[PDB]
Amino acid sequence: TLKYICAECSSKLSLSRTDAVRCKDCGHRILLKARTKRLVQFEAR
Amino acid sequence: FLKSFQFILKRQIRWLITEMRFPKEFEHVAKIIWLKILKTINDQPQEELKLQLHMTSTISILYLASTHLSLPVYTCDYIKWICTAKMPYFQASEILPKSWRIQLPNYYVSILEGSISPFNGQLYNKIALTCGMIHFKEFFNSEISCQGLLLKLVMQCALPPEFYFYTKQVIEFEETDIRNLTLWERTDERHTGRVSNHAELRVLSYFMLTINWMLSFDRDRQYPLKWILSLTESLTQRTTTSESIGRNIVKVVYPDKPTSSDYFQWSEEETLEFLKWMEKQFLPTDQKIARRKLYKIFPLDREANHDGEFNDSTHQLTFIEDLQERYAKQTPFFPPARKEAIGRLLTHIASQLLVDFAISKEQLKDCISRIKNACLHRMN
Amino acid sequence: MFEVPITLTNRKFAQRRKLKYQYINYISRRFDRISKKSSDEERKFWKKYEKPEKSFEIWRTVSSQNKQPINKQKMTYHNFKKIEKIPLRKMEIPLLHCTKENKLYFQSISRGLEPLKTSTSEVRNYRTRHIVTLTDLLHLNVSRHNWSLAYKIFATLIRIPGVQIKSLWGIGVEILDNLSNSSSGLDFLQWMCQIYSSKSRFVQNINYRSIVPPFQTGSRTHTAKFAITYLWSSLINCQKSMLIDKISEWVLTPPFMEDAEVWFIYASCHLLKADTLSRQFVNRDIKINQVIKHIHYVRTFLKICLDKGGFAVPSRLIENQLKSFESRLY
Amino acid sequence: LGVGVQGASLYCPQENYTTKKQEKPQWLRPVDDTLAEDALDLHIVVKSLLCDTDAFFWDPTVANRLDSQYIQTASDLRNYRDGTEIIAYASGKTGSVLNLTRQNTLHLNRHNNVTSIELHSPIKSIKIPGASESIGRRSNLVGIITENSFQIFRIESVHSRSCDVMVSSSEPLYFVEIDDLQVVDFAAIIDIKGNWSIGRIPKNFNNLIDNLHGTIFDPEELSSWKRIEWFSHFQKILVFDRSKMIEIDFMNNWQTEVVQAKAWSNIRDYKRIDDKNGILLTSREIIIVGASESNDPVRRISWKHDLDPDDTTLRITVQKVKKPDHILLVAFVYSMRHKRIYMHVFSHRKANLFQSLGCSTVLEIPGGTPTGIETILTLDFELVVDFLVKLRNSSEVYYYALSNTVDHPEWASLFNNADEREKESIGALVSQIKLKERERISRVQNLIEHENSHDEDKYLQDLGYRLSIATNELLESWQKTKDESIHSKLKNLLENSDSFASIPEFSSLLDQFFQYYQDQDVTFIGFEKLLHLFLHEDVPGLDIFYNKLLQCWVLVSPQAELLTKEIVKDIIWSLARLEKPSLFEPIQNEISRSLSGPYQDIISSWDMDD
Amino acid sequence: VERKVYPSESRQRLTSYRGKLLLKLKWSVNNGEENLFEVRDCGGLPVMLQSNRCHLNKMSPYELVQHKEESDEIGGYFIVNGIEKLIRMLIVQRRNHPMAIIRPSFANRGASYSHYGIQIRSVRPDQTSQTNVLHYLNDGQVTFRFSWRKNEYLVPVVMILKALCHTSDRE
DNA sequence: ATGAAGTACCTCCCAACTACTTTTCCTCACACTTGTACTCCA
DNA sequence: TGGAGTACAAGTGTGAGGAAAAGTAGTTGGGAGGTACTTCAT
Repeated sequence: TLKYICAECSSKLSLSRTDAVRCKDCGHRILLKARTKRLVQFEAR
Repeated sequence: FLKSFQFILKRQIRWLITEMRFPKEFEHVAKIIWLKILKTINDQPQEELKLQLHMTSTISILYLASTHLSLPVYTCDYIKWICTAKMPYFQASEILPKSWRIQLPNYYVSILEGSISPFNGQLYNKIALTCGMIHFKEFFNSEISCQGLLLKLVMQCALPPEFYFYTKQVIEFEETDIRNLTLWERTDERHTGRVSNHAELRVLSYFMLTINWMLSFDRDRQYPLKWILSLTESLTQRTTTSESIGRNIVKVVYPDKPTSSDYFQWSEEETLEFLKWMEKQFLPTDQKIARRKLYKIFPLDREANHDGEFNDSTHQLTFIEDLQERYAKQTPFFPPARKEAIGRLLTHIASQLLVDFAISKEQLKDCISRIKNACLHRMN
Repeated sequence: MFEVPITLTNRKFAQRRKLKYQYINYISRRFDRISKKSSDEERKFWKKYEKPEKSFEIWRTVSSQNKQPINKQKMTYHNFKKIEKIPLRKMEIPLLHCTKENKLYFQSISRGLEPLKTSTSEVRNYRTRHIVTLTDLLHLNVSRHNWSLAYKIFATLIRIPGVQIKSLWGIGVEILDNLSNSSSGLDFLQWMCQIYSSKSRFVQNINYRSIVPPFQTGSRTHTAKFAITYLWSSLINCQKSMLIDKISEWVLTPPFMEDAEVWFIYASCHLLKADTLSRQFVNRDIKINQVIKHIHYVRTFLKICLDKGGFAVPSRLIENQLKSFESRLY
Repeated sequence: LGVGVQGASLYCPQENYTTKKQEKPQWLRPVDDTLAEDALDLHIVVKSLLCDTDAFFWDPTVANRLDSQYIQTASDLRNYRDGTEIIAYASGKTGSVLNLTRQNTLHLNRHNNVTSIELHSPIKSIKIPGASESIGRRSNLVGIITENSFQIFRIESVHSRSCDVMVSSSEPLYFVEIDDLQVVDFAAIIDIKGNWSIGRIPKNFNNLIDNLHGTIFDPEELSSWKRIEWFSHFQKILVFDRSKMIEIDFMNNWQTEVVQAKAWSNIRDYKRIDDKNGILLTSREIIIVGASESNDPVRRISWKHDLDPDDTTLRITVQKVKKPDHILLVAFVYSMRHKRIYMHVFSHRKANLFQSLGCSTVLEIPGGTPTGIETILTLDFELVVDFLVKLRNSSEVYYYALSNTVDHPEWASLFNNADEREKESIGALVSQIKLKERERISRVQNLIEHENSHDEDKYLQDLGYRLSIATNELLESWQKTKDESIHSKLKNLLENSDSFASIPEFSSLLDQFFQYYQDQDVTFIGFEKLLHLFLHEDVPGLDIFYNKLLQCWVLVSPQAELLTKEIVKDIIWSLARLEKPSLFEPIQNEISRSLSGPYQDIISSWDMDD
Repeated sequence: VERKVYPSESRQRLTSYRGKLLLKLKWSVNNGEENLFEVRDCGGLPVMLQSNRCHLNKMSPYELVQHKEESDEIGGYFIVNGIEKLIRMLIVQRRNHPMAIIRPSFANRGASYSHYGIQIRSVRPDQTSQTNVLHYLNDGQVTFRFSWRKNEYLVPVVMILKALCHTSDRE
């Protein structure tokens, strides 16, 4: 289950098609994408 | 329309099997009655067929299934289970379809939801049509169980049970082919018959004339005038059972008649259980944050120390025990002023009976005129 | 008995109000020529009068330049039967399109004979029929000094779909008079002024149905009745909870340049602030010139209270409230 | 003098708050909130009786058909005896005639002598205005309005030995102008439908309108409510409709529209308080107590309160209650559709500083609605008030005192005809059940004499064997009439079926007979899961169905027993619908009706989805 | 619902941090017998950070942290379409003091103009400037220069001086 | 009687609020006539 | 006991009156910069 985060009230929030791009608890518009469990790799340098 | 109307009919029967405990044969009886009216829609000229369905008709083919199984439910216990919103009648479209709602036309869904209650005998006339639309006669056994109707109307108003047999001797007088108070069929015209042809209705004016003639021509001086005033005020008295408070809901809905704005004379406790009923009205009935915040400032509960767990054993008593208050009230059992007190009871027994059966004052007044004037035309 | 918060709409009421103001229009223009010699039909009607939008009735001061002589040109019976027959000769031809009870209604109301049936009393909608039941028990138990039961009614009233701003804020004295599990009574008027803050001009041409200005909406040139109730509340609630600078900033941010009651409450904020600090606990550098500002705002906000419209302050006594306050300063 | 006014208007509505404060830092509630504090104020009636005697609309012109006020005739002027209260009401066949002291309750005089003068028109408006308190006297004359004329009477020289009220009259001025007139005031000042006039009252009753007048005719005011009152005795009048209030000085040329109430409200009622400054106005949606200006007595718009009801037939009465520091005003609005009253408490003080307290409401007697409520002045925090009501469509005037601490003819006329031939004819069918119940009080008592008998156990064994052969006759008649695809009696036996009075042992006939059919061709309904429809509770057993009914008619019947036996027997032989066929019958029928409908109704004939 | 926008929201949106400009008119016809007062919405002009009209005005370093700013947020700049811009200060002539400039490009203006001249920069109480140069011609004539719209107008000095007040020629 | 020219004030923008028809419905009354149910005048 | 007018049982033709939910017609609160036009003085 992919989700997002409201930038204002910090509530985790998934979003579907035919939805207003808003938070659903506060009415905030700016709504940043959370990070999920996914493999990236690095040299330890 | 039909795929959803049957589904609202299916959900109304599925309530009665679960909660009012009508048996699992009652589900089958209604399907033939639904299939015989569904075959009726077939036979019409299908272009501008103008099919006749209403929400009054989902009670009828639920009442046509009631007397064929010969159940002691009556139309007083259909006008009550809808007005207290127990089975899906009012707002029958608000929760049921969930997809068919938006792809149905507006006119077909306002009919399909319970916008009004049936009033002034609108419920019987739909039965009289539906008994003519399908042939309920000579395919089913239209014998109305009128004996419990006398028994319930004994228990309605807490009279001695001699009235049960003072009535049934009158019924066995004024009836052609003494038994068989049959449900009336009408398929010929659009005129509602001014006979009061409905056999379930004729029991009332039988019971209204029985309760008068035993008390007016009281030759035995058996029923004293001290008892009459101890019967009227025992009956004209407000109690807080589960069954009378549901009858307070029915007095709310019907606006024309007097004793419809009767809620001013309620008590404290009769209002709390009405508001405790109100938690069964709201369940049938992006800037939603305003109501989300207003319901937070007005929480629906009691704000502290509620009435669920640590309340009592019993405050609210059942239908059997307020009778035992009414019966133990009318202990004295051993004239121009007598008949004035007779009409105290007759008025209070009939105005009680007028809201419980959804008819006008003249709908019952005409039924006195087609019984009393037919009882003496057959006598003399 | 009481007023219901329902937008109730039926063709039979929309017939008899359309039939009435149509007949009103013809006898108006017929009278427009008789006194001279000696397309909704209701949207046209209200273009003549002024809807008050502050009050239910557009009141006037009288001993002023609203004077007018007595029009001693009266009406008599001959002049009235001739000025009504030409409307009714043209009014009878739409009377074949209406329902018979309205043709029964329109004849009787044309000769006096006010109606006796209330418009909410034959609705039989089953949902309005419990709204009429709940509001008549709500105003009854507010009247019957019974606040825990009127709250249960009011919480179950706002949850029915369709209710309006009539019942909403006025008899929200229940939280104000509960005071046990209270939401303070001021969290609700802050809710009312957050979502009903309206600044659209009052258009006055559209027929208003079910929303009415002088107690529940808030347009330009008319502060909302709950807005100035919120300001008188949160100043007494500020005083009784002795925070004064919070309301002294929240009133600062709107310049309502129209009404003066919002300026007097502003003037009264600094007055109560200068009242409280004028004790000084002597029995002293900044506490002298801190009070002298709040004396000065009261003298500049009461002055701009008086340049606006009618809000009669007792300006004489307020100057004596402050002239005693500098004596504590001295 | 508080602060929150508009000048042109001045409010204090339904318990939001006040709109004022002065912030008086004096440790004495530093606020002059327009809503004073005290505890509750309840009103209890003290009921009495004083005396007595298309329909979708109502008439605005008929206002009061009774009156009662302290009056002062010419003899009590000269004499030191002063102060008598009379009652002038209407009566007659169509209500066409015109006609006292309180000992401990208010009642009609001991001599009970009404001076019933009679008129040749229905009586419509009965009122006196009364007089001012700075004139030294009270009025002695009443004015009435009828459909033919306009008459002024005068009470002259009330008596003590005979309680005799002899009157005079003024001459009845008819319709010179042919339009119905509405309201009289004195303080011959009349208001016709549109135009008003001033008259000169004579002092000789043994042998008219003055020559100055005006109108308020608005063409688009379809109601017929007109109204006139002088304002503070300064020859300034206030003329009304349901749309606007006009102030007219007839002494100059001066006329001004003060109120204009077209947009959302309308002016309902207007009663002139005997305080010559403060006068209460009833609009719809608001109660206004609009007083007089200090400088020039024209009209001041003072502290008003939001009226929560909404109706077209509301009136008002107001009564002053003079108290030591202050003056009270209660304001009773009443309606012709119901019985509820609605009040407020205002408190007038010295510097025209006056306030509000709240609201309360009390009921009446349930037959009729108030067409008239009238208070009693009583010659002049334990809030007391008295008044007398008069209900619509009844002509009995009662008496009430509020302190701080039905057989309709419509049900009776349907019966009871005066046929001497058919008098005993109704009693003849009564006489049938005079006997036949005494038969069945002993026909069943015989069965009470046999309790668990071997003669009744033989009879059930005769019963259930008579239920048996008719059963296998009935089912096999259905087996040959099975394939029809186009009914349950258990009353096939006919001898008695009722010579057995043992209700639990009848269940042993009833339970055993059901076990004998384990295979198909018959179905049976229940009697414990289905008998709960009567007692409106959980009824697990049919014996305790009987046992809670037997303990329900203990007091009402002589010995109460065999009735309770054979009601239950009459139920089960009415709830004997036990012969519905089994799984083969309706399922082959429900498929049979599904075929005659096309493919269109097949998918529309489908349960079992959610 | 009316909400309270903070400048961290206006950077994420990449919009301006605008505050609404209101402006009430006076439609006076026939010299004040009839007036009309209309408060007109004139758009939203952008607002300098931590000024009066910012929401970060009277605010603590603890609250600047909670409202998504640095704890020592300095302000003094506008946010215009996401980009933070500021009005550069300038160096102009000191107000209200007649300077005594000589300048070679006054004889490049006309005939017989000297290079001599007095220049004053007069500011109004609403901080609006007005510069008046006072030339010297080689005739002995002295003129008075100003710029009204973008044009440049010259008048003799005794036409001003005898219009300012009632002057005897010896005064 | 034109070749050029600044101003002809056009346009070139949507949405939201709150009202008013608009879409077929379904419900019936509202009441007609000759016989059915009695009493005046031979 | 026979001969005619009105009281009422008993069966039958006309549209009209009444609901709610999609869809719609006016005043408003929400924003972008040149293009296009028909003349008139020399």
